[PDB]
Amino acid sequence: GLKVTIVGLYLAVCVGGLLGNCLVMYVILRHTKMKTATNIYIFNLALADTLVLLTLPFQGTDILLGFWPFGNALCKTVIAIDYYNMFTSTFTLTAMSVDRYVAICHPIRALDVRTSSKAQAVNVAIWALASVVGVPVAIMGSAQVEDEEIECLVEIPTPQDYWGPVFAICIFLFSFIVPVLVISVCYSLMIRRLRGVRLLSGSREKDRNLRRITRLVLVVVAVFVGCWTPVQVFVLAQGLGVQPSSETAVAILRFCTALGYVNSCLNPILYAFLDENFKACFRKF
Amino acid sequence: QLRQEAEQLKNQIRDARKACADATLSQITNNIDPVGRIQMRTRRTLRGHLAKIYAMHWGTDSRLLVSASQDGKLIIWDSYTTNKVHAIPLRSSWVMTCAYAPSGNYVACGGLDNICSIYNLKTREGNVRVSRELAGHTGYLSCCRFLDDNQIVTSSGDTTCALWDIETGQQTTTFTGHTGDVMSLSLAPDTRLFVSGACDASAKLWDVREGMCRQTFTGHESDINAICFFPNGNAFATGSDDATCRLFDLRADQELMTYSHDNIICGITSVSFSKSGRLLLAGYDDFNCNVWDALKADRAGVLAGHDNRVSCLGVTDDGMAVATGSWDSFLKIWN
Amino acid sequence: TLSAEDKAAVERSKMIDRNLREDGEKAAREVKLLLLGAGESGKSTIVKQMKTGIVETHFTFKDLHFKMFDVGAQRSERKKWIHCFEGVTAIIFCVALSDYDLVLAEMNRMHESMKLFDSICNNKWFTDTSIILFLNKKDLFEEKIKKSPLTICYPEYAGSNTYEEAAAYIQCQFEDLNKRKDTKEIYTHFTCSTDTKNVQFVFDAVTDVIIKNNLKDCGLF
Amino acid sequence: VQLVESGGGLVQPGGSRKLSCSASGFAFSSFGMHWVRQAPEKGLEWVAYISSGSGTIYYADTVKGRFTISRDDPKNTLFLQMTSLRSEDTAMYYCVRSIYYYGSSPFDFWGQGTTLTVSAGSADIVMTQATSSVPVTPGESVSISCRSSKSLLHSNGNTYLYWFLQRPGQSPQLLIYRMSNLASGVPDRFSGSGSGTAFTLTISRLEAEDVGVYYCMQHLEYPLTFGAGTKLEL
Amino acid sequence: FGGFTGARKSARKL
Amino acid sequence: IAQARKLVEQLKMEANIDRIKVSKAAADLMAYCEAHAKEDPLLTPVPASENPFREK
Repeated sequence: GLKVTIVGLYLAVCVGGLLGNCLVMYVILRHTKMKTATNIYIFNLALADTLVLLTLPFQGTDILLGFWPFGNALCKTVIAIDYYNMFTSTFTLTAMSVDRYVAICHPIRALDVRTSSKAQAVNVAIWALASVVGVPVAIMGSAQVEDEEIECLVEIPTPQDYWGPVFAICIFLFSFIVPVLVISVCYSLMIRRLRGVRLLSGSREKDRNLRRITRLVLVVVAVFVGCWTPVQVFVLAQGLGVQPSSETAVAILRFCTALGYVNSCLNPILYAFLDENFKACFRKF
Repeated sequence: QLRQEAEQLKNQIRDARKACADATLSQITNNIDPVGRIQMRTRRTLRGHLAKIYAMHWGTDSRLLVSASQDGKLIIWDSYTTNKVHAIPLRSSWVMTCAYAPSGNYVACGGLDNICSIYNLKTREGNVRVSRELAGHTGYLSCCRFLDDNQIVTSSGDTTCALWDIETGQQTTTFTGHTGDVMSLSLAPDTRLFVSGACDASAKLWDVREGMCRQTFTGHESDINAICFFPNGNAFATGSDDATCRLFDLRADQELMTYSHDNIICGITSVSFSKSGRLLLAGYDDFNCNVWDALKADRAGVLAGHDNRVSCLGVTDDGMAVATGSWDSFLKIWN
Repeated sequence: TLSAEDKAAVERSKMIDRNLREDGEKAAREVKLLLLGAGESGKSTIVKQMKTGIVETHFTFKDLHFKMFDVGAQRSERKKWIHCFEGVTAIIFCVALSDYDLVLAEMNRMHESMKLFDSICNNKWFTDTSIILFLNKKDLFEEKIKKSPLTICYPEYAGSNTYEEAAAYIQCQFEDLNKRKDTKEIYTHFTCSTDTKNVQFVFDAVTDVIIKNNLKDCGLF
Repeated sequence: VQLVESGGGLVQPGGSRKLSCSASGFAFSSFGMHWVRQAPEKGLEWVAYISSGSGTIYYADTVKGRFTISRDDPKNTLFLQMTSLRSEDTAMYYCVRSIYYYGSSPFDFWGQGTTLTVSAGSADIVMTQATSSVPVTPGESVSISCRSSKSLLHSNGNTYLYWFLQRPGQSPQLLIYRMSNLASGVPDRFSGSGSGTAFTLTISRLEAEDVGVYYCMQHLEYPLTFGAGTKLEL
Repeated sequence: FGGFTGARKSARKL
Repeated sequence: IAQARKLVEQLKMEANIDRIKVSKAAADLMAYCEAHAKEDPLLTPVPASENPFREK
């Protein structure tokens, strides 16, 4: 029962992530009653994660039934919502890293730049940029039933051998290369700037707190890069025209897909729960 | 000899006050049935302040109210429609009091700048214009109260109180008997006399017309932050930093009852009465306002739901509702 | 269910709310610092170098607005107004250095300033507020310490009569009074005839407080 | 408090003209503004209104679309642009300042008014005055009644009825707003009263200056329909 | 992401 | 010196004032509270029709 184990893992990850995301969304929306930029970014991330986790109940049924009985419209809706919300999550995390870098490295101009309305406008821009990529892929994607088996997949325009690798390389570069580089450079400069500050390096206990902060940043970057590296590698390999001839490769694709969704469900624990302000709200009630 | 004469006179006044304390109000009010526990529910929440609230006062029509904050703003609200009627920008942000006219034409505000600024709310131009700025005090103003349109009694940190007229701008009367900074004022309903509380653990009963002190109450262990007249006008209640309220009489010239509880150690920031005088609402430093009853002196309710120190409260002139302002930048209405 | 006048009142209230929001956004971006210190210390001299009821001085340095509040005039009880100033970037604290042997009827003026420093530093309202200590006079102290020993001011003092040792010793005595070293750092500077140096040092300390405030706002620290 | 109207002149039909209102001596930024027209042989008719900040703009049904109103807050000037003029648009135009909030008195100040001469609603409340003229003598009280085709008594308790006096060759003046409160600058002689549709203004101890046309107005719904006007006489 | 690749199709053909 | 004399004079004026007994003022306070008890909306919860502060 390999497929049964994969579907059960999908259900467990989906239920846990949905529970955490709904708690974070509801508490930030009403319970906290505080208007700050960071809350808006965390709320946007949690909403994107919830929309991502909506996709999994249909994929599990697809794997169990061995075909797609939902239809063409639902196939397009699933593909659009999944790729769109993934891109939205990635860019939202990149925006949070850039926001923290601007806040810490340049404190004089941080004041006016950081505002709830401005952060909301940046988020709206992120969603619009996600829509620009989202819509053609949603158009191309469809369900095909050549020999009594219905499969929900994206259609590569003719010729496949040329358009397909370019498409895969562009998705790989935008999804992976630019955010990882921006996050790593900004966080490294931020850690060096925090070391530069005389307040953090004043005493051994403050130095220990700085160690905690640097280790937390390194853990977040390591978890993100490690979780999303295999999915991007396998998708780039499928893009290059490599064709799996064994069931085991499909099983690796499934497990790595679930490993990719582990970071998406993990994200509220990584960001919201560790955040001191949210902890302060949690202690009160 | 003069100090000895003061001691013997103080002993004489002490004995004469003990000679009239045969009965107590605690045992007289044993026979009355206990009032049901007052469970109030917030009917409105006013938003738009960003800094902390320092004072509030109700209008005479029980509909307009004023609030002051450290963003430089004095804001006049309509309570029924939960909107803003006026927003007045202050020259000095460090405002510690506000008062509303009985006619509703003027507002006053005092602060750390030792100046009482008066603003006219009904101008032909349609903009709020400062009418008169009074700067005759050497200390920060703690409170101000409108006797009428043309007369205003003020209280200041230079151990004196002053009665001013607004047409001329000169202090008409000066009240100097306190040894510590004077913290609060309260007017009688008929405007005949007023009381003042100060930092010397004493409260004084003055007289408006002659301009001399009438009575002196020395019963507290700490400074007095809040004072309010009883609606009849022949008693008043206090509030101090040692977590107790005390009820004094203008007739018996001494304490009547003590409002204290063992599990309270915090400071009392504001005091106000109900229209009938049956209830006594006291704002504490424990982030909640406790409602006691005047006669029995047991707790009759709690008003929670603030995120910082409650600094002011007030009951409307008809008693329909009560507003509470606090250091959380909000202003709530309970009924 | 709403009349035309009521709708116009709601529109007016929305306009007032928008103006208040803009005023709050403008107000948030300005740095406000309280100026404490004894009377004869020379706070006015520091004010004139950087440039009845409450004295407010505002200046702009490196595109950052500073408002300085002077509470020296009021001789009333200091506790009653020590809570409105709870939100503040830093506390400038100016101490005269040349009055070690001067006696004003308290035996020593230095004790009259250490008392104020202890009263302000060990306060609930300023648990995490930083303190920027300025020794106002250096050359006059050097002339005095040459002309007169410091053994009168302090019962037990080291052999070294040098100006640097006395300066360091006084600085250590003032820094010692802080009973919570970790939460608040006290910055000690030596006042000079160059305005730019003093304003730069205040700017650097304010920048460090802004860094701490940003760290608190983000939640990383 | 001054309002000066300009930009009015005799024109041939089909011309386009701009009216300019210059407010001085008061805070024009926070005041909503009206344009009201008066025919030579008919009563005053409301044309248009713009709120403070240009959030909400309202127009009369007949002149809707063709007339456009704009306000310039830094220069304190009100512009009305009129196009496709016809024979009916030959009236005396008033620029009117009104501020709306609780306890305010709107229509307190009325402009001088300019003149335009051309060389040629079912839901509206039909406000009806039963009398066109009342001949009286100075000294004795007089009552003049106004009637409405819809109940003006709103749920909140206010009865939106405004009383105006227009002496001949003068601007209209507010007497009583919301048919209860006497307006400022008006003697205590005048008094509004009435129930529901019924409305009675009473003028005890009439004096020589009281001569003029009286207009009742409703404010319950946005197409403000005025009254015919009771020309009081001596 | 990567679920709707068509890898299962390629596996079925080969 | 002079301040002490003024303090002694203030004590004499305070002593001159007559003070009614506590029990009669207590009776007056209880009677005043009883008389206006019905009028008080806070003490006894008003019906929501009279109460002008509702869900608006």
